Amino acid sequence: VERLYHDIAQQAFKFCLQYTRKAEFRKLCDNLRMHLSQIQRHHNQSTAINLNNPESQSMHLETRLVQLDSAISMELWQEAFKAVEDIHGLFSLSKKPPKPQLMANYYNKVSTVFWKSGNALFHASTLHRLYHLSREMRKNLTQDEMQRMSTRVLLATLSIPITPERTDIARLLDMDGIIVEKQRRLATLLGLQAPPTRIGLINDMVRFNVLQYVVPEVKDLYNWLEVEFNPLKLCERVTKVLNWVREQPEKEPELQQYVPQLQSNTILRLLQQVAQIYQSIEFSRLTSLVPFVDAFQLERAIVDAARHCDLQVRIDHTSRTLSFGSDLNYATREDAPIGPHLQSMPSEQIRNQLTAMSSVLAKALEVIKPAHILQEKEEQHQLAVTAYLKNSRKEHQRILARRQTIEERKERLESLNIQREK
Amino acid sequence: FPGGRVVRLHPVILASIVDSYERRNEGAARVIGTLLGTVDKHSVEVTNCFSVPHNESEDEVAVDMEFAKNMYELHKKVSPNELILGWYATGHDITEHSVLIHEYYSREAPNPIHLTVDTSLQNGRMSIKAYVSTSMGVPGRTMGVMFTPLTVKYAYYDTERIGVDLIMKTCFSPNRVIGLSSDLQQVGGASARIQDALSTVLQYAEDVLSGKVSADNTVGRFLMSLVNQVPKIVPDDFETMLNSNINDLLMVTYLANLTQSQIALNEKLVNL
Amino acid sequence: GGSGDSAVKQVQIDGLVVLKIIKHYQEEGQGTEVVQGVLLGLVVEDRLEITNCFPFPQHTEDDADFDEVQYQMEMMRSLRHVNIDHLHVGWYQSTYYGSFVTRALLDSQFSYQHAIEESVVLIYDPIKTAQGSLSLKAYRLTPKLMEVCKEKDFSPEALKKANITFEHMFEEVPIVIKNSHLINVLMWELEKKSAVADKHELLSLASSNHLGKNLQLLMDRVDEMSQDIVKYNTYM
Amino acid sequence: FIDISEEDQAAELRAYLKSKGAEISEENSEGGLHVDLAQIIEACDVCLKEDDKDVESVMNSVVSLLLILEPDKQEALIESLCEKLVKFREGERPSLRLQLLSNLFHGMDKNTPVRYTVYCSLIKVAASCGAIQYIPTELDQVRKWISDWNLTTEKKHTLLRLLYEALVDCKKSDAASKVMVELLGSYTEDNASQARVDAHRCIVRALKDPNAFLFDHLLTLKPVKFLEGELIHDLLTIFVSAKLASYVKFYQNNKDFIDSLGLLHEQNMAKMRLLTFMGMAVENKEISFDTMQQELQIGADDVEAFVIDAVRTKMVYCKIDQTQRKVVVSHSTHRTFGKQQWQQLYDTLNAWKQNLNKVKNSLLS
Repeated sequence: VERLYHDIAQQAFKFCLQYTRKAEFRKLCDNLRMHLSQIQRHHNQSTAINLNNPESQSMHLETRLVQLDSAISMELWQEAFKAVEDIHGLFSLSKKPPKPQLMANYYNKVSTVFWKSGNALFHASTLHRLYHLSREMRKNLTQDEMQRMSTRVLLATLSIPITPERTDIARLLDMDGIIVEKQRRLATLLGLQAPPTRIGLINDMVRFNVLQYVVPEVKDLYNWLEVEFNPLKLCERVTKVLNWVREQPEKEPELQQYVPQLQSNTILRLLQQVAQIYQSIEFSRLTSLVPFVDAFQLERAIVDAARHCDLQVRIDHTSRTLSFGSDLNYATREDAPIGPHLQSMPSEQIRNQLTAMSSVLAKALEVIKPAHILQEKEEQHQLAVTAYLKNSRKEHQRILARRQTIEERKERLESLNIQREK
Repeated sequence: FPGGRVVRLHPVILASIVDSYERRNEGAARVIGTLLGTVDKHSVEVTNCFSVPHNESEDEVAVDMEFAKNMYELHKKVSPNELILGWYATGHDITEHSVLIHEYYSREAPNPIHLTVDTSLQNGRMSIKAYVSTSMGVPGRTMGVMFTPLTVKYAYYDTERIGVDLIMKTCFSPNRVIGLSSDLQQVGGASARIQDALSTVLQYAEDVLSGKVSADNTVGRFLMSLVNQVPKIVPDDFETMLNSNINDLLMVTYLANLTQSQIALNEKLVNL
Repeated sequence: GGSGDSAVKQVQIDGLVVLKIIKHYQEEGQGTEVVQGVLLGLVVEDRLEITNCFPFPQHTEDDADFDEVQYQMEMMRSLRHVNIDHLHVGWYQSTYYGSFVTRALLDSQFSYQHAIEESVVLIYDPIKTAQGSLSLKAYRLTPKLMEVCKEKDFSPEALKKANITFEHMFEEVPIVIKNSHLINVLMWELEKKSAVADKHELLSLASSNHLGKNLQLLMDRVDEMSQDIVKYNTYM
Repeated sequence: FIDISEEDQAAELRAYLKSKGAEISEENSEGGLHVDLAQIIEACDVCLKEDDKDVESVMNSVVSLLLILEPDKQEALIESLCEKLVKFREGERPSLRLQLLSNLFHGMDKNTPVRYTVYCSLIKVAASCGAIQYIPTELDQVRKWISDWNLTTEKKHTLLRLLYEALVDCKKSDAASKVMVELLGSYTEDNASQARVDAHRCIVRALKDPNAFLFDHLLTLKPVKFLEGELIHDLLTIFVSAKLASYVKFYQNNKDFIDSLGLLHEQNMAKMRLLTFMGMAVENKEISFDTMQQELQIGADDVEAFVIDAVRTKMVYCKIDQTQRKVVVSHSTHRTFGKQQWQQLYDTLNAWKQNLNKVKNSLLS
């Protein structure tokens, strides 16, 4: 027994924070080694582990808070990773108990500390996880506060709308990871088994009563982004709920750093659509369609998206005019190659086996749905189908004798054959 | 509204029912099994099934539910989706044995899903007649049998009903696996030919006396849509782009034979 | 006599088998090759007839790990009790990337074929190969290698069994051309589910339309083949 | 309650459950049975005596649902018990009493006494919930057999009228109405006068909803060709304004009725979808920047936004070149004989696409 250990750890952490930081590596290492000796030691009149969550939970939370802040303080990161790994290991070897408090605490803390480093994707996922935890803790914690729910929904949204695609340059270069199973591991950590998804995520955590509690600063901002049409009004429409949320201090400043990327993500959504709405557009018209800070900025962010093959545009061009093009050369460069971020409205394009399999089935349907020639033929096909069951029931009565004699003997004979094989 | 109202089987279910009937399981006229799958609150998703050693004798029924534990344990590892749902059997409709295989299934104790697969020749006999008891109050005798109207469908997966369509047109006549795409090609223009038959009849309706309401703005709207799909709109820029796409596709299909040739040549010098 | 070499006939894979294959279609083993079941059949006229399969699952979390054979033993008794017997005359891995007979699949086959010489090894290839040709690839192992049995070691019996020069472009049997005689019931369903309940027929048939139009099918084939084949070429 | 598999004695088994019900039901159980093992007497009892005020007597109702039909009249006794369901006005458990005996099971259908009764019930008894489920199988069974008895099609018209009134969803009401109006002029209530009154309400729905676009659906099949427009219905007064391209037409043609309610906003919406179409599709694909703008008599970037409205209608739909090809294919608005002649073209057009190309395809493979 004898805690004091917690106090010692706290002191060490404080020292590391203040004075040299290298000490963290040493201290952390020692701690891990000690935890391994016991967890994988068990051989002495030491602590009789079993159902003593007191000391357990204690040390746990302790190291946690210490590790978390520690790393997210001196700009450390590997230390934080080690801490998380250790906590996961503890949960694995400490999953015999239901679950006490602190859980929610740690969850929220981690999600927060994450936010930036990793994409707001996994971060938003952890945020939704903490939100779900607030539900259980609520039924058990009981928190009578609307503001809380509002903040929660806000954090959720942001962490969600932020990035619609990742730029895998390193991968596109080398082949190739050695960089995916690690993501799977991160997912596991967060509690997930696979990789989160997108505003998909939002559908997810809004199957709940989420269209409601949501505070209506913002209620009628996604009623543009996800719900409302219409490319040539969208950047206009969203300007006001933008100006609303971008006042930061009572709405969690957490949110309003997630907002500029999510603004660009809404632009990115708009930019993908208009390749199907238009076949060309003058750049001077194109400027007026889109309320934004500057054209000189935005064109480069379109040419960026275009260069990263999310759309095909001839935005750079002598006249300074843009051509989306009907097909030209049809490729998935236009389409965004492995994931939309917007409502399905593709125009018609011609790809291999389009006109083939269209002419097979699109003409077939016309002869199926109206027809005075089909149903008679099929009613006589019906009659040839009746005839075959009629022939069948006679054969079935013989197969009732014959295949009975096959079945029973096939258990003996074919076994006796594979007996002689072995 | 109350619960179950329809069932959605799959042709794997009827495969597993026609399996155990024809293998034999002493299936003179009756074979029973326990159906597996899941439900969504007014619909049933029956997704695969497998029989239990049954013996429906005229006043004695044998449901060894212990085997449907084993098979359920096994089939749980097979795919996690499945749940012990009820029982399936072959024809004929409601008997005293409905009352008995009720009781054996009431030891599992959710609501039952009684499937009866009548195997009679006639087209006036439905293939499989889904049932579920109402009243079903049960503190009475064994179990009241007054079954609710349910009807059946297919639905679990696409490529497995592409798999059933592959067996449908093998039932028609094989339809072996070599010429699939070419069979989809030569029934392609056949659709356009039987279309040429029907569009004649729809034109000819007006030609004789009067008619063609039938294609005034019904098929007239179908066909405008059809020509807005296949082919596309008609400049000649289209035709050259279409040609340039074939010249690319052909150059790629060519390069696939160039690679077959060099798959050969390196394989050959090593063998020398 | 189309019958195979020296212990076996051809194969016939009854439709109710292939229904049960496309139930564990291409998941539970997508990016990992998982043996998705054993082919249980019987010797019929000029062929085997695989009349039933039962699937073999494994610990498929994202890697495959072999499990207790408590599954297979209990499930092959489960077949035996209502139906025939344990009559495993082959197996099917669908599984991963249009039909390919890996060195591991040749080795697992070699253990299987030498043990029971009434065998084929199926490779059930659905829409993944762009469907496409040879959806059911059968292939049994040369009885020459079952006579110069184990093992092809790096220097001795690599050279010596290369000099014997047993086949490696070896023949693959046809699988269907005939009435299986369990056409019967599924024939009766065709008239029902065409015309007056052609929902699920037309649903399956109009799958074709979207096999053409959208994202990069032949493109992705030729892409994966740009990588798969250049890997193998460089290696040799 | 006790199970149905308890011995029958159909009267006495169904009446032993009355003894578990009300005391009024019990003295007419004893009195019902001791007089005779009895028909109408015993059979009307649960159906008219209180099922008190709580409807867990669905169980004994179910026992009544199969045992009244066959020992006596089905057609009269099915209509009994159904008064009760609409009286209490708790509908979910009465929906089980309708579900168990829906049709095609437990005796005979009878060809629409039961299909009238049990569907007349489930519109009123349940909300929209139960009412939805019967509409496919009903309209299927209407096609499998239409009532040669006139009055029962007037009843199935009444049930479609209850359907479109119990619906407060406009497009399902339009659907249920223009199925009822479809079956109206086809057969039964034609019988001119009965349909003439309905014709007014059709002109309300077709005008009020501009997604029943103008007159396109009415040109497709029968309704205009029976229900007169050059009568004081004024149905063809739509077909007037539908091609003639202005707010001026409707407003000068007024029923001061429909002008008020009404049609006011949709007069300009008419002008839009007709001039966009009859612009596009009779060019017959490509009109210019300024042509559309001076057709519609409005701005430039407004016609950009109206091209999106036409793309959300899917009257026009492709990639749109900016200063020419404002609107292109995906046709949906009437062009009556232009569509017919193009159909008349199509078999000759198709004749090569079906022979000539297949003579290369099937030859090649």
